Amino acid sequence: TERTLKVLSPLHIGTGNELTPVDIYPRENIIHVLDTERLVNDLMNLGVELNEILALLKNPPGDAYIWKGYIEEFHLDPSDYSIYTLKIHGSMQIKEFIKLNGRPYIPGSSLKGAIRTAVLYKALKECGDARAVMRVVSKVNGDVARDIGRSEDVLDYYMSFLSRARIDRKRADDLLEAIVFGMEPDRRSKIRYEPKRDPMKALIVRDSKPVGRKHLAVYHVEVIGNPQPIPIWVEAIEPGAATDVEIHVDTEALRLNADYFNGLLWECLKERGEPGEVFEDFLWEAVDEFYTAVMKYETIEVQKFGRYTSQVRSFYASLEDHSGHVLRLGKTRRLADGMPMGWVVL
Amino acid sequence: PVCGRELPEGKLEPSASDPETKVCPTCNRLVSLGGNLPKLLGFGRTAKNDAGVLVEGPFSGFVPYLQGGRPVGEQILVKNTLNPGEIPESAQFVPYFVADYFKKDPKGGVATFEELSMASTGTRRLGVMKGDVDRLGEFFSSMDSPSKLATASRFMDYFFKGYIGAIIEGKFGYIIGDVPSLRDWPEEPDIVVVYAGGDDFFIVGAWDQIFELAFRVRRAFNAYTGGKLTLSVGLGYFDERTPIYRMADVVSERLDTAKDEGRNRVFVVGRSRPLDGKHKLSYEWNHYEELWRTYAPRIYAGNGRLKGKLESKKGLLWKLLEIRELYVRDPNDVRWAYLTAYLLGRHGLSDLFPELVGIDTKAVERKEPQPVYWVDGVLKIVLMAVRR
Amino acid sequence: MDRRFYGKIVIKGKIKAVTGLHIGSQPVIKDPHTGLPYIPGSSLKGRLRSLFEILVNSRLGEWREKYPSLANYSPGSCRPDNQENCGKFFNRKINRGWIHVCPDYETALACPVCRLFGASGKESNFPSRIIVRDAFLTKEWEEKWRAGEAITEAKIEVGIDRVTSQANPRTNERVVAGAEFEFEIIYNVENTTHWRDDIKNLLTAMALLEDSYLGGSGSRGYGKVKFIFDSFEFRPLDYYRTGKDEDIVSIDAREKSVSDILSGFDSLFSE
Amino acid sequence: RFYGKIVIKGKIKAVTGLHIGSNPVIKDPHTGLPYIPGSSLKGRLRSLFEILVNSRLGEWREKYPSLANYSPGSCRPDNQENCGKFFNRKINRGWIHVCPDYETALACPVCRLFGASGKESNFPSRIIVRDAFLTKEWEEKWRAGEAITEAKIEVGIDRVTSQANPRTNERVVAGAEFEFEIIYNVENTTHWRDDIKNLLTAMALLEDSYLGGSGSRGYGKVKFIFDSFEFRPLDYYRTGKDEDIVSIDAREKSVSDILSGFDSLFSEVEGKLE
Amino acid sequence: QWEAIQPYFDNVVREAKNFLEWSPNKRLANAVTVAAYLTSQGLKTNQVRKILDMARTTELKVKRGEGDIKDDLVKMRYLLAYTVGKATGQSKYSLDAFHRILDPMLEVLMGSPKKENFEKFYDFLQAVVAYHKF
Amino acid sequence: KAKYLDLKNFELALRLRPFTIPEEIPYARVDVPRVVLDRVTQDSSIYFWEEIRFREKSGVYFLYSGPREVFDGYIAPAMRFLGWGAGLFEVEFHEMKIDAPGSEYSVTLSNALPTKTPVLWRLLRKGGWSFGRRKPRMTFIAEGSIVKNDPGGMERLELGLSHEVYVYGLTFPLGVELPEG
RNA sequence: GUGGAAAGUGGCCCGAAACCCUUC
Ligand SMILES: Nc1ncnc2c1ncn2[C@@H]1O[C@H](COP(=O)(O)OP(=O)(O)OP(=O)(O)O)[C@@H](O)[C@H]1O
Repeated sequence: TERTLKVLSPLHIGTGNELTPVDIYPRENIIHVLDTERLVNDLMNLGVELNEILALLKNPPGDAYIWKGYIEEFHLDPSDYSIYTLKIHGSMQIKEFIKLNGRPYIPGSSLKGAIRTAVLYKALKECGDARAVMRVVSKVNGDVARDIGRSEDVLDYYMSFLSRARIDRKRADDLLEAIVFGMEPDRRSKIRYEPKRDPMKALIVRDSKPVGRKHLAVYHVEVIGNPQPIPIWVEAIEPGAATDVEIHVDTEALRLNADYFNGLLWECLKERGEPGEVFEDFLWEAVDEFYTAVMKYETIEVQKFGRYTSQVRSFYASLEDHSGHVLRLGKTRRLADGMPMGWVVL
Repeated sequence: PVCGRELPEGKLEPSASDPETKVCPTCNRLVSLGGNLPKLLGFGRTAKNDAGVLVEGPFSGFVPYLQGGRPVGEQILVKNTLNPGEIPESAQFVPYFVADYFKKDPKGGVATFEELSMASTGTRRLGVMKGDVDRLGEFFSSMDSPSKLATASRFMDYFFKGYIGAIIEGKFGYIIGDVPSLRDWPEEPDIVVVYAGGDDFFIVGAWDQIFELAFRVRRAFNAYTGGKLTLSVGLGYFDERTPIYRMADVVSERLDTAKDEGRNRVFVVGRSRPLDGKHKLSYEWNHYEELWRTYAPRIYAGNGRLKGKLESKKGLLWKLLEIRELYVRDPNDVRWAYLTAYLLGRHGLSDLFPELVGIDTKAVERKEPQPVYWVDGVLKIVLMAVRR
Repeated sequence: MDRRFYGKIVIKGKIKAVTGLHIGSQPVIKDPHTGLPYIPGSSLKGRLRSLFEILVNSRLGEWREKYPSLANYSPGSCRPDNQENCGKFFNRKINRGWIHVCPDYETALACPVCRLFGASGKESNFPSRIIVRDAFLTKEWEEKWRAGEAITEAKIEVGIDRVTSQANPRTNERVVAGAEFEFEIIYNVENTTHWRDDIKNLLTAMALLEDSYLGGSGSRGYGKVKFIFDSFEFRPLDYYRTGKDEDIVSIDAREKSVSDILSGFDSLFSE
Repeated sequence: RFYGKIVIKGKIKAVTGLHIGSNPVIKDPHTGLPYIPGSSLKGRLRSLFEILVNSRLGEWREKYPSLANYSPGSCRPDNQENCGKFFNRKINRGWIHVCPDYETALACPVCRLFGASGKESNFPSRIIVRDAFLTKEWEEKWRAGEAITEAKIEVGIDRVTSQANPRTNERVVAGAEFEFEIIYNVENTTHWRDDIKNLLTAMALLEDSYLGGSGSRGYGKVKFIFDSFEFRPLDYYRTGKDEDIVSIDAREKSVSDILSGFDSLFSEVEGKLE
Repeated sequence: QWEAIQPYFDNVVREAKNFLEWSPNKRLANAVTVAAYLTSQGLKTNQVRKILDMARTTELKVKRGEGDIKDDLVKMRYLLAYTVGKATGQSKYSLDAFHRILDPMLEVLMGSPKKENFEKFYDFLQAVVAYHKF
Repeated sequence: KAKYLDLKNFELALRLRPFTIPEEIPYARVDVPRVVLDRVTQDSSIYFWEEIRFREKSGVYFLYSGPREVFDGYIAPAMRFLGWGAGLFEVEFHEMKIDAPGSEYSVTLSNALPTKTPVLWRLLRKGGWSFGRRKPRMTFIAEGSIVKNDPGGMERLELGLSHEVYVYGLTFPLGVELPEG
């Protein structure tokens, strides 16, 4: 199942192994990201180190101008040591895009997470009532189910359980995910997320093809919710770098082992007949519902952006005029030159 | 093939089994003796050419006095009792004591090795125990009367012929107490006494109860002599199809090695050791019971299941033997106490081995081995207990 | 009852995996001295076998006379009825899971999975007839690892659920996309009529493994193995007994879409 | 008579390690090292060769004339010894090939190169497979650590729960030469050429099948790099200062050594011949 | 929490910078305390994990890869100061404790030393690591 | 555990002096659980057949009290002829010296078939098939007892083959002065 | 003229299931 991923907004996917001002040399609004290993290896020989100079990087950061223009005293190359170049939109650190031999690519785990959130959204939406939840929670240690039965829907049950006492992270995070995607009777919370119950193992999301580096750049970020110094820059993919992707559905996993798979997604997708046929349409339409409801949040969140800018309006005018499936890879104020972050269509 | 009597002519006769393997007449009579051995009440010492003469002797044959018969040969060897009862007033009632205890099968007969090791809480292995009382020959060069020798021999022999069936059956619990408990001590154990008499005792059975029986026997004997005597015990674990002559030549070598290297020591499991004379293969009982009081209730729960901290991380204790092998290959290096903390930090179990993480100067002062040498004899017996 | 081999067709592998590969151990799996990535045979054999028996589970309804001993089974699962044999095409409790094992010889001699991946159990235990070598990293990537340009780069995921994302991360250390793993695979050939419907029966499984993944978290990438074959050659008993430097060699042009060189299987072939 | 004791000396590289078992662990005698037991080498070296002649019995049939009354099969259907299928010898569960008489096993090409017993047969195996014992590179490699074994974990993955289970294996480290040796008695000089050609055939069945335990998924893939074909005719024992054959050593590939240089190696031993 | 004996143990390691021809308990008896100070401050593992990969790769280059670590030892020496420069606020206040040991060690230990000489440093490199968790 | 002794604790283990036992014995009487295999299928059949196993630098030796002409004519060519795997064998000749006092009654150093003369001796029973038909039991004195009332217990002719097998047992002295008996 | 002569510790088993390096 070969699909094509077009990039609509600025998109940033980044590890945390950031670029450092020892790698940057801002010149003519174009950053040449250096390779300091080869630079240090070709700066001792026919150069100097004084036993310390190339290892003297406990000096304060920034200041790339001297850092080349005197160490390259018309002695080194300008950017033969650069691995690649970017395009400045907007002299400090840079969040690096997740690479692969020096090439950006969309990791399929991020795509699977942004699909599975939509799957959770439609699973709680079109099946989240007490005459569909309690019938399954009673089958797996239904002492939780009699607490569910006081409410007509499990949304209020999880709003209760979140607002209950003794709330840690490890037990309270995965409980709604367990109720939707399958559980097991264990003594911890009277259910436990045994993750092998999940039908998402019938969903395969490959990693993308390598995106071309000539549409890879560095973008400014404003977060207008606090007067804290935010000179934050992210590596990103230009809107227009149409990549490819491979993602499909294993009907030959659900079709065989249709008894042990349980949960509210499995119950909500047994309703539409054979689960081999409707699983793909369920995930695609869950995408189409969730990435429209995010706009429905966002079309009133315009004053909550802080900057009522016409770019946001001209983007929302185009957000619901697409022939594929729009998605999102990552005070709510994360903006790239005012444009939103991470919106791609498939 | 059965006996090593090993020089008959064609006199040997195939019977009492698949009748294609020719078999000596001694072991023809002996399996028939074993078929009467649960229901046997005694023997009757008569002349060698009477009716019902099962086995012979140097002077006299024997008639197996079963539960209803009335044999006479002027002497009746009655087993494990002092009341003669239903034997006539012509013969000489001679009592004799035998540690007799053995697990009856669903029929009532003697369980075999394959019938016994199926009740092993853990791996399917057969436990074999062979002991000795320590420095007893010097103990009988110190009694200066026939009366003192008679009392000091009869009280010793009554332990290894009559007390053993009491300790196996579960009695004497008021002084035995906390031995290494691999499981619950059942009503009928899986323990078959092969030969207990004089000083020594040789007992086969399921290893999870052989192990508990060794410490029960030792601590009850420590109570029984008042601490002035000790007993050495070798232990062994074999496959159920292992020949018995190897099964005894292993534990005899192990009892001799625990005999040589401190004279009052158990040999729990054959461990790897360096060759310098400082690492002893055996274990003092006050060492091993201390260690099982130390490291077993922290890491091992009851009845074949690991502790709730080590639950679902049950390949952790296997890594400690791989750590300990570095100390085995060289005693002078110091990698072992480091890699132990490198293992225990990765799983959060910071406290389960405080002795293994830091090299103790107390042992290297007086040239004693490091505290990671001794813990694996506490590890493997748990590792055989929860293996599947 | 006979093994009676004459054969050993071999394929010389070359699984250049693209988009990652994460096979796990106690992190990638090089236990020996030259620290490296490698694919350890059994992770390729088991991923071949489970995928092939998933194919046979759905396609037993039409073979069903060809491979006649397959007809003793149902396409269900022995999960509810926890008996070690039930009459369904899943049995053999390993420790808690279930795999297909014919517990006889003559029922395993005809079974279209078990005649190619081996039986077990009481008295039977068929030899697997396939030999799956441990795929070591090729000499090209060894020379390109000695010169820097590191292989087995790490990768961090997170568990960012649908809560306040305090997502606990977990590094994975997969192999770099593009890694020639110098694979080799041997199939024992016995009694020729039992043969042509075997490697043709085998490659389809690998073709499914060309569509599916191997090695770890394949639901989020980590597959795409691309078995670009090298040899397809065959080593008869006519020179294991007398080695005259001769062999019957096929062609390894790109791949097979669906068995294009089915005709060239029998090019110089009588055994 | 006796005009014998050919020494094939060599080194066997386990390209993916070995699992000659005894957690399953390798055979470790007295120093902690592993080793190929010569029993396992001879045993696999006869299973491969016996199944070769099981396939090839109906067509040789004039060479090795005692291998004609067999008509291939195993005697496990008709549960009796001496059944003419190929092989009886019911030990406890298995069925191996042993000719039940000496006069027959002077001609059976498998049986006259690994021997025969049972009742009133007593054929000696004509071969001595010395256990291979970790040549002095990897002994000194072992002295500084280097972890000569390797704990390797497999699983039984299910398909309806997709659960798994640890089945550790602890195999020998991939790549280790072992100082492999073969000693062979050269009684019956007319048999000898085909005999050592048959032993080299059985060794050439290795490097393409599994030694050592849980094969067919890795764990085998051995390689004989045998250096020195020798000879010890009848003067190496009464004397031994000189006068014995030493053959070419360096890069003798066994799939090429089998005949492409063998008759250039045979004819020097034809020079003694007595 | 932190007490001056622990930076003085670091100062024993840094002013007694020679550990190469010393006893194998001089390494371990200090390596606890070093790591104790290194765990008295924060020093989470994942920024130190870039260092250790350069050790293990050069350790495999020791195990019959080359003669020594001549040019690749510089990037072991460089990346420490690189992490120091990258570290900000709650880290550069703390990560210099890990930094002040490996630079004065590897200064003279870039004397192109033997593989048996460098192994005594690599064992100390490993020796610091576990007592982060202990 | 009186099994074997050093030479320095053997020139004075006799002659009535306080010897000392050694402990560095090169034995590994191990329990090697060998072969289990059927040519076509499984085989379970764990048959043990244990063997002895040595140390790193150890090895058997034996003695020779004879003229070196007879040694180099029969036995010394044969001791390199001897070199299933357990026939591993490399031969290295040597000389040795033993103090060995006055020869009233002294050790045999072999297994022994005596001429009816019993003095303080472990008994042995040695089988041996020896080309097929099982040799009889042939009661022996064990390694190292004291029969020196003029020994010379001849080798025993047997039956079963074409040419007779005849079993060793003739001994050679040493020096002991035993206390009484 | 060897307590011998014939005797692979073997057969089956994916280190797998799930996890957006992202939020404030
Ligand atoms: N119940 C008993 N009554 C009388 N004598 C006994 C008894 N049990 C053992 N003996 C004597 O002990 C002697 C051998 O015992 P043993 O060798 O175990 O003594 P020991 O002093 O423990 O020696 P070691 O410590 O070397 O075993 C025998 O001569 C036997 O007479």
